[PDB]
Amino acid sequence: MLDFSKDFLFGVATASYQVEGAYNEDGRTMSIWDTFSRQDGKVYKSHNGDVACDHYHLYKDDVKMMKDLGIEAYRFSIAWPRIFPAKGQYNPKGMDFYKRLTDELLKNDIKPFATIYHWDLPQWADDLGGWLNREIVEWYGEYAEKLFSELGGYIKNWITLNEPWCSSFLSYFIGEHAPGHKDLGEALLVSHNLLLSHGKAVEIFRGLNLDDSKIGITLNLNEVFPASDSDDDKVAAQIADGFQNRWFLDPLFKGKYPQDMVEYFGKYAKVDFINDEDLKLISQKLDFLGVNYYTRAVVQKGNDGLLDAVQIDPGNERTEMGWEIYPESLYNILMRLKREYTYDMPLYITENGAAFNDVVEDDGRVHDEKRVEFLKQHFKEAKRFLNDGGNLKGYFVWSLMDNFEWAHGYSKRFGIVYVDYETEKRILKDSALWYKDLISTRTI
Ligand code: NA
Ligand code: NA
Ligand code: NA
Ligand code: NA
Ligand code: NA
Repeated sequence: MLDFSKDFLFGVATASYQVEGAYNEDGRTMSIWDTFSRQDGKVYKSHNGDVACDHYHLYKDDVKMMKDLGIEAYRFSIAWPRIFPAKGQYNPKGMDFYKRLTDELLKNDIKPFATIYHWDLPQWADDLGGWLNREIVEWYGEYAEKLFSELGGYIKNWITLNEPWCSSFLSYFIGEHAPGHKDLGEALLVSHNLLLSHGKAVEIFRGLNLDDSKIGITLNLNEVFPASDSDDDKVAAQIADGFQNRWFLDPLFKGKYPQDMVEYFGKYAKVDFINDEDLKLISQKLDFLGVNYYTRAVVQKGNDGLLDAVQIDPGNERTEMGWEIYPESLYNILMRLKREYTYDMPLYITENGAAFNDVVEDDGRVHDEKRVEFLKQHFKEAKRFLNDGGNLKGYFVWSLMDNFEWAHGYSKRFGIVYVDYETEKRILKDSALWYKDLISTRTI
């Protein structure tokens, strides 16, 4: 009688640096993204998150907005530089914000899902080597342990890392994200130190045995299609699939890095960080997997260089990111996890959404019908996965509101709520009205 059960969680998501603002208030010190956005050329028009959506000051209005929409769960991240603005120096005023935020959520019947690390590493940590320094495993563990102990009465659903592929390869190999290095060997070691840190938090979390509390991790995943049936393109797709998906899924859920990728990367950089002890910590059992899904890739063999597959344009509709709108890969990825990695474990879609060219018209509305149809198509695939026996527990739309889209600055708008940054006014888009109806009727 219901496409989505009463226990299914309809959510929305944000991240701390993308929405909070108040970047220098109540003891917060700089993160790598404050520093990165101030480096010439790194972020669109030198945008930064000094103010962003001012959610730090406006959080009560934003929670009321979610309650009036009927939101059942809210995924947010916690800013490490607010909690430990210097090494080993705990900041109670930083903790106090997340206590008043989650108190407000709970009092309006919204379930909090807290991301421990969503890319805003403290600058003091990077100055000591950051994710390249194995001692970060201990610093991250101390940070996570403090959150568990202070917020365990408020938060019962924890996500250790958001998209470690971005924090490693996009940040240290491609160089688009903070701190912006371009060195394959560094990206590979960072990938390992991130997973090891995830492992340490899981170890601490299990040792606390918190009542009715769950921990997971969030991965951005895609589906890779070969451009043709040639053997050349088949190998190209295999490498691209290992690069985005299996390099993280395999150590987490099989206790082993994918061997074809270890041998491939080893022709170009050192892979000697791999050892049995570390992979045991990395592959500790989780309560759920969070999936960030946006698009697929169609790839053709390049000129045998390092990760040089040619991106094929198959000629279908795309978002303002240039990302193909291909909702069937949401179902395909969820099913692949069910059959190859996670089996019967609970899954959440922790991000799905789209950037379009939103404008407020003379009637004061944002008629974002392309976003309405995008979300409708993807929620129909979630419904199909559920009807085929998949263990999907909830779905968080990226994002609650327009926000700071990293190297794109404010130029890409992902919200179901429009933000006029000059006034910080919130305007419900037509997609938010559609989502409100979906939550109320649980019908699609
Ligand atoms: Na911010
Ligand atoms: Na800037
Ligand atoms: Na697991
Ligand atoms: Na769970
Ligand atoms: Na499709």
